[PDB]
Amino acid sequence: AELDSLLGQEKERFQVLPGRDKMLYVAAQNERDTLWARQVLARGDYDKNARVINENEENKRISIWLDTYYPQLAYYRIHFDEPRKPVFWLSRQRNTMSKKELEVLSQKLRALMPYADSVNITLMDDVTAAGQAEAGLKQQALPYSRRNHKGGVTFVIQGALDDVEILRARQFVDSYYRTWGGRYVQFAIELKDD
Amino acid sequence: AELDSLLGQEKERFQVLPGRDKMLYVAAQNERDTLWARQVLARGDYDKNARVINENEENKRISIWLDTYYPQLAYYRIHFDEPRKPVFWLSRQRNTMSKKELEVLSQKLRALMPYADSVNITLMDDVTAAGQAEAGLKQQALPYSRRNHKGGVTFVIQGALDDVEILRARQFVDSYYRTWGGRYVQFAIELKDD
Amino acid sequence: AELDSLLGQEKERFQVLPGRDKMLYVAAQNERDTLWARQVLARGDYDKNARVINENEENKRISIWLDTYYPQLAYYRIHFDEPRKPVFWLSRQRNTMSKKELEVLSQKLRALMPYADSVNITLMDDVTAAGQAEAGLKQQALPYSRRNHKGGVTFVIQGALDDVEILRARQFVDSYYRTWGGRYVQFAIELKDD
Amino acid sequence: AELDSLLGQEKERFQVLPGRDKMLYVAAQNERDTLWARQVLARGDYDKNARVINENEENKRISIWLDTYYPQLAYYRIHFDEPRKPVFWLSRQRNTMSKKELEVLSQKLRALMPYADSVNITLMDDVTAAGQAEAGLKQQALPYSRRNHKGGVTFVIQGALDDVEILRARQFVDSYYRTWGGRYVQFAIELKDD
Amino acid sequence: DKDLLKGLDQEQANEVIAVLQMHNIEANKIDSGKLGYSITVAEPDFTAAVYWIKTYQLPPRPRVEIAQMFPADSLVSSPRAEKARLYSAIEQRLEQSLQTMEGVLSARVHISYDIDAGENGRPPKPVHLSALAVYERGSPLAHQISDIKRFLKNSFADVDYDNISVVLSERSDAQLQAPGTPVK
Amino acid sequence: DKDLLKGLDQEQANEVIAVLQMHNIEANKIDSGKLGYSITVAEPDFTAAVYWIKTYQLPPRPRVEIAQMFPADSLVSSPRAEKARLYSAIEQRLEQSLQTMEGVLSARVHISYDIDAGENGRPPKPVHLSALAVYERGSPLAHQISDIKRFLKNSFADVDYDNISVVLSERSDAQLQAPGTPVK
Amino acid sequence: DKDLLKGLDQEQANEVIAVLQMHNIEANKIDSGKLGYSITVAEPDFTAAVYWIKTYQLPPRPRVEIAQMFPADSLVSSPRAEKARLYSAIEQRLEQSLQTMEGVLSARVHISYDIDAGENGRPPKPVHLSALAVYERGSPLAHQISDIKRFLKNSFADVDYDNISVVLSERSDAQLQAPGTPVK
Amino acid sequence: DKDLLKGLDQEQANEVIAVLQMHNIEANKIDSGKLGYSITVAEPDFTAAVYWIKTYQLPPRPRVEIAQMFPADSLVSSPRAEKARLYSAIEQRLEQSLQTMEGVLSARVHISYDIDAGENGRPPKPVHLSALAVYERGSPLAHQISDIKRFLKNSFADVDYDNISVVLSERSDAQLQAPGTPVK
Repeated sequence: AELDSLLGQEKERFQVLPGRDKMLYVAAQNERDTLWARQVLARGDYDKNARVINENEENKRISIWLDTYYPQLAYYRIHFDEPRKPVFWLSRQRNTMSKKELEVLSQKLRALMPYADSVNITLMDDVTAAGQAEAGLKQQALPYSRRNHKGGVTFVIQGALDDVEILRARQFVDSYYRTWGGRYVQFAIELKDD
Repeated sequence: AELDSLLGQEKERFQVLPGRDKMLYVAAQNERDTLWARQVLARGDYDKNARVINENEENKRISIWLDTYYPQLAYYRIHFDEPRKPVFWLSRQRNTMSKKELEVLSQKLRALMPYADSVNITLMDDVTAAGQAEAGLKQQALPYSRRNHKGGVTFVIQGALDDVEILRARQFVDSYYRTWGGRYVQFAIELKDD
Repeated sequence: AELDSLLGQEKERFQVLPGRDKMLYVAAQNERDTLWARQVLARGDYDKNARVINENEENKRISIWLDTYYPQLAYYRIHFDEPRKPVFWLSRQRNTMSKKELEVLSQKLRALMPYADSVNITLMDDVTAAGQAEAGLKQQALPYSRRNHKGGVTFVIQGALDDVEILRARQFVDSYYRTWGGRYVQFAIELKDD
Repeated sequence: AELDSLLGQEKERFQVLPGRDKMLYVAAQNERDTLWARQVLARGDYDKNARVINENEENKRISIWLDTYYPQLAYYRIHFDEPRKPVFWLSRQRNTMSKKELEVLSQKLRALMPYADSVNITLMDDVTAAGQAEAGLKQQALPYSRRNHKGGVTFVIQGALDDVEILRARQFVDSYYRTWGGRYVQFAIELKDD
Repeated sequence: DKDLLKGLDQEQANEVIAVLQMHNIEANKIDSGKLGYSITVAEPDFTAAVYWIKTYQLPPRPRVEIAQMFPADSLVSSPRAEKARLYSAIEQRLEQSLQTMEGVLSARVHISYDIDAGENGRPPKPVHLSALAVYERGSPLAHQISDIKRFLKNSFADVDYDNISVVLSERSDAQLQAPGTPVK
Repeated sequence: DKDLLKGLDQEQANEVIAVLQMHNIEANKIDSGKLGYSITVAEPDFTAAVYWIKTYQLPPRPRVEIAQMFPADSLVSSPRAEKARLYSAIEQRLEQSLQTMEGVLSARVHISYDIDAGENGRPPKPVHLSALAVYERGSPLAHQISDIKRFLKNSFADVDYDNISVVLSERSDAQLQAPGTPVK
Repeated sequence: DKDLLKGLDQEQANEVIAVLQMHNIEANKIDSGKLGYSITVAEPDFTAAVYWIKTYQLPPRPRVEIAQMFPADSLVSSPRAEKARLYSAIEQRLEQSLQTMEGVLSARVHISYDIDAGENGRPPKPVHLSALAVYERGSPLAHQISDIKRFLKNSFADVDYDNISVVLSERSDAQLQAPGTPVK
Repeated sequence: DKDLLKGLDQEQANEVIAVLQMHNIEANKIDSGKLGYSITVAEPDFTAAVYWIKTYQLPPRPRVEIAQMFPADSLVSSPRAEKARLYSAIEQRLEQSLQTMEGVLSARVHISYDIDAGENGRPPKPVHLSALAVYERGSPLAHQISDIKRFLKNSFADVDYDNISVVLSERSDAQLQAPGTPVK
């Protein structure tokens, strides 16, 4: 019962990974495919440890552990893209960890990810994160008020909104979140009467 | 009747632990799984001492004993994460216990946890706990009033609230609680007319 | 008919104790379990003296005897926790008993508890009892007025109350009572119109 | 079951491509044909890796990867036209990459496109992009207000609009988008009361 | 082998049994067809069983709703009756809604009534609401209460945060174990 | 092999079963034709099964809608009744609409009523709306709430952003695994 | 081989099946003639199937339209009823029109009602409109929304661009693949 | 060999088939006489077929026209009903006219209604018109729109060029090729 044949006809929707922990992993790109694969494991059978991977769920799982063991660590989001070598965005300006400490950190992350062979920790500039957030926001001709504070920035959008600008606002926000994540830049859409 | 086969199809939802007291423990990550396992023990059978573990229930059990034998001890929350070696957050600034006294304390905690091999007591800085509480709170653009007092801090949120900011407020509070616990930082959401 | 098999499937809900008076005791942690065990003794059978133990009922039984033979004794609450060696909280500041007198006192308490092997009498500081009562009370952002008087302190809570603060108030009070007892600190919640 | 015979009667609607990854690709020029081909793959059969190509979907797939590995890269749109050698429009004025760096970039793009033999990266002048946007817009006799900002330009169209000018406006915008893409020039049609 | 209750309907039978089991008493449910259900117990428990039937007012009465006393079968109607009927339905509908919220196991809703404001030439009074709720054990009740209150606030023409009261708690330790038989 | 429930309709039967499975209890659905459905459970689980029937108020009651108490079969009608009937339909229609939005699994809608404004010589009051919603797990609820609110705002004669309340969440971890049989 | 649903009409049967397939569950549609349709599933999936029936409120209810509560069969009529009937028809007719626009797969339309303006000696209120729409995936929604809004603006006596709300999106990834059978 | 739809009328049957073919699905139309038409599909396509039936709200509903709710069979009539009946006919007649213009394949027309101007002692409101149109592909839509607008302007008592809205487009690439059978 080869797992590849157990999964749907369009086998290219899933990336099967062979974890060093003897668990065969199923990387899915969407929660509909996540559920699909989970139903396969519960419905059919495969005599071997197995577990479905979901980019957001894994990002969260890691962030939980990470907060406990490395509290106050300033970071953005893990980009899984190529399962084998996920990229860890780390705040360049807020973290003062030494190279050796960063080595250790990546090793702990490798422990958290049975499939990943290595972790590419890289430092990102907080300014460029904020710059992109605001630039795109004003490109869309949206009204807003920026809130700089220690440790982050919030973009407040208030007042009555036109259905067109509402659509535009959400599209922008979702994309920003998908890329950078919501740990530094926080958006605040508030539909109110004037 | 191996317990692993007695528990659900997705065996990875539970972590079976072998306590030194001859009791086989079932660590569950959610009250739905807690109940699942309890029903297994009552429905089926297994000729051996057994007991289902729940992170919050154990945190509470310990805190009860701990208050009786170590009254006035200033602490936060036990992070079970890796069953074998749970982490005990202790107030760095409020406690003045000696290293030897802390050794004894960890030994008593080991007695309270039949499965745990050792206890990692570590000291946390009260300031950073409070700092994170307020920082995230204001990042969410929430209105509040801080109440510093000897032994703790309370964040009061009053007035009429927009459904959007209500949602945001709760999400933040739940996460803070999950991490640090509610022994130092207390939140007070009060939905009132203006 | 071994008592352990006579009691419920989850035998870990009860602690069977072998009293020196030839009575087999059943320690229960909750009145539902207290009743459970009592029904077992009345429904089934066991050819031997037996008696169900309840932490609060025993605390009360002792306090009755204690008031008659040691009137004016200033004390808080007996912590049964580990049946064998219950802890007796005694007012450090109000009692002036000699070490020898305290020895005798513990011996009388041992007589009152057929199962207990010894009694750990310890002296508590009245100030810390009061301090905790007020500290937690104000941490919860509750309105109150303290009433210090010779022999005790009362915390008066009047006025109209928000359903949220009502819940918080009770939770706090119940916990304080459970730990210290209501012999020194008295709470007085009075829901009234303004 | 030659794929050419599996696809519709008018075989000239599709361009079958032989990827170096052993996947036979089906290039479609329209989402109706995209779906057609996908239904063929799911309905019928072909013993070989296969995947339907869609110009917009591929443009998006690439842009995702590209943003992660080359963040802040200023570019416009990939013109697939002749599958074998797609053209990559790159901002001439905003990018300062060296020739060698551009070589590497094209190589990464080749990796992203299994069928493409090479990638023709070329630099476009931001001024001419903006010039065409405005020129056509005013040629159509449409009212607007230009918004130059760092990194882009937005064309705001407000007020009540005549059904005729509404039609004209959309036709223009769709064509501009199709050619240059919406990464530099953003249009903002807002039908409002005066 | 003693007869405890007879002629019970399905709901009543299951409710009584639940209580007896909770207090460590085994009970038999006997289906007598058109004659309803009967509950019997072991003679050793019978005394205790009787005690608990008394204690908990068993078997349960049918649930009382206001509309049950102002039926549409009447040949005539009155403003008083019609307004009452409407409010009855509204309370029921609000209960149906609260029980779908995350973590809610059970909930009850009350709304104040107005039987003679307009009748006396007077303007209507402010609406008062109250509700009870039971949550899944371990749930953060102290915060959840604000959703209920906000929801109800805009669920009716004219209420406010001082005239809406919510009292709530959470379920007890589930009785997942059988009582067991008598020793003999 | 114990009888738990009898005479259930199709909806009720499936709902009760869902709950039992969620709590690790296998259940049989028996089709007795005109007599309805019956639910039976293994004796080892029976005690727990009863407990949960109590806990979740099972079997479920039929859904309450306002129009059910002001039927068109009446020989006569009144302004009061007719206006109520209309509002009932409107709430239903709004629920039908919200459940078609992307990511919405379930939604409920309430609208305030007006039973005697004009009756008392008074002008009508502002309309209040409230709604509940369940989303597909992982969905960005904090932003989606604004679509609901905007949609409802222009879906009725006179409402505003302060008199529309939306409370929402997302589904739980799907129960995709069978409970399993008892050990024996 | 488990029975899930029985007595379904044609629409309901096909809708439920669509959902089950979407979640990787095979389902059989059985034609029992006058008794309707029945849906059965493989025992391995049955648990999950039940879960989803609950989750999606299945089987679907019939669509609610305002005119259904003010039928022409009545011996008498009232201005209130007649005006309501008209508006109901108008909403339906507008939905029929929007669904013929290029790229639109589905659309729903709501119009505000007026039940007692003239009744109270008052002038009529401005008309509010709202609509939902689903487009073919890949379509330029941000511009298409202006056609809908313009069309509706002159489709009724007195509306404006601030009292017309449009919320829309596009279809998901089409389920073009069969779920597959269980392994055994 | 799966049953998809049954009991279809002629129009519905042909419409559903058109959609399935457009999405590369072969379909059989079976004439069962008095029982209507049935649509069946190949098992390989069945999953996709179901998906599309859902997506496009199939089978189609009957077209809604205002006069259908104010029939001449009524024993009595009212000014309100009669005026509505007239307008309904007028919209239909205008649609019949636009569809005869050169290059027009399909067109729909709406006219605003007046239900209570005179009723309230008020003068009538200006008439609003809106229309949809589909043209032969390649046609110069940007100019053709002016004929429609001019025609409609003098087709009614009191309209103007600001209260007439026309939204239009052209047909898609004709599906002139058969879907084809499954490979087996």
